Amino acid sequence: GYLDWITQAEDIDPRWNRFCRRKCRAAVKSNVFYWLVIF
Amino acid sequence: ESARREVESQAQQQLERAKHKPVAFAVRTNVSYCGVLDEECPVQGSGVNFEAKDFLHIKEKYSNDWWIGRLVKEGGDIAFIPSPQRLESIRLKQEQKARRSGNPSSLSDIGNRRSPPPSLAKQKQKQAEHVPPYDVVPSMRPVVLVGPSLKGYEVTDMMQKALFDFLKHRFDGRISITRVTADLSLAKRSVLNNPGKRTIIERSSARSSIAEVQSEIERIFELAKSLQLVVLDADTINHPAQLAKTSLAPIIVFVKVSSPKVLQRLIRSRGKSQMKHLTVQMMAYDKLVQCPPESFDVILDENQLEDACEHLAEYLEVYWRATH
Repeated sequence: GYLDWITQAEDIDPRWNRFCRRKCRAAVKSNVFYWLVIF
Repeated sequence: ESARREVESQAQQQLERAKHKPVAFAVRTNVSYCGVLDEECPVQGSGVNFEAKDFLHIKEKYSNDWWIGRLVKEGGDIAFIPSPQRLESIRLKQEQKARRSGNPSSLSDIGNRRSPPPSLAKQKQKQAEHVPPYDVVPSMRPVVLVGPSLKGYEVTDMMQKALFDFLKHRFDGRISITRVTADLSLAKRSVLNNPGKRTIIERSSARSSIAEVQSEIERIFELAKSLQLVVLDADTINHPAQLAKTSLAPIIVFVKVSSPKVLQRLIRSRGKSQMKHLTVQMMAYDKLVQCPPESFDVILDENQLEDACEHLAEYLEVYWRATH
């Protein structure tokens, strides 16, 4: 819970990469991706 | 006596017509004085006994003895707060209740040495410090971020980066986050009549940063005046002790990481920019964990970003709800 917390700080603009990472990171923790991979 | 009846409701009508009166300023109290024991007040009844470290928002100017202010608890109402002088005058009465208030002991010695209370037994003396019972505080308590290590380091700057980001989105339209790069350690409520008023003095303080240290104090003061949440995240705050005696008296948020072993692998994964001062992070937490728990205003020991965010957000709205 701490390595990703500081990683969440990297996702914030102080590049398109951080916007790319931010969208994909929340995509995994969506409660729909989990059921999709289960299916 | 019909004179008291008219003046009793004179304040009642004046303070009821406009229930949207702007908050002129706020004050803090730290004296255990009971406002109900002394049956003396503009409106007779049972006055509010606001205890130590309770903020009173004085929004009206009645006279030089009692002032109208509101407290910072939920469901606050319109109350009265006597002047600090008045409190100094009435604090002197507290020692008057005893048999003697000066030097002469009453140990079976009456009628031989009267010893009336001289100027040394009054409030004229004790002027070397003469700490006032009331202290100036901003409209709302500022929030600053400390821990889990010294500020300016990789992780500590990283932990606040995600935390401050959440506040502006959740509290949009009510918050203002500012960054000040100037020192704040040397800031006391009474050090001089006019610290660094003139920069052409060419003395021990003219060339120092005190010429701009006082300027930012009003900047925080004016930020609170505009009725919005203020955030202070300077590089000069690393412990709540030094800021516990200034005029600001802010809110200290704690992000303790529980065992010191966690911090280690948190910084070890960063890169070669960290082990150049890897060891001082332990004493950075060690010199910060020894502080008594009651000094901190909130605790965030949760290991998840989301849970700690909702833990802090719930406290701020209660402060927001109370002061409205």
